[PDB]
Amino acid sequence: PTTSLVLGKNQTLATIKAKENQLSQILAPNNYYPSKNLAPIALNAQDDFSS
Amino acid sequence: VKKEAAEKLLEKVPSDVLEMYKAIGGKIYIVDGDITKHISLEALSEDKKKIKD
Repeated sequence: PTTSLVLGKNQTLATIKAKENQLSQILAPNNYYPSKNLAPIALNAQDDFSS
Repeated sequence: VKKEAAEKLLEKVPSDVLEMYKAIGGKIYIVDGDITKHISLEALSEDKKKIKD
């Protein structure tokens, strides 16, 4: 996914494309990535090598 | 006779001026790691190169 962090009304902080740490191989319908018992994933990077 | 009294001539101490210069402060600058990215294929290649008749 390509997502966007936004403050306020429309003050966009950042626009981030999901990196290889954030890849989901399968997303079958009526499902979550990751599964609901597990904890959600962490997005904290800007670069393609996420440095 | 009349006593000297002695109130002294010396005032304070150098130690405050000594402490002023004694200032060390912050030194040195950031170097080495910086950021570091890098990506290209100048290291090794891959292309069909066989021999025949």
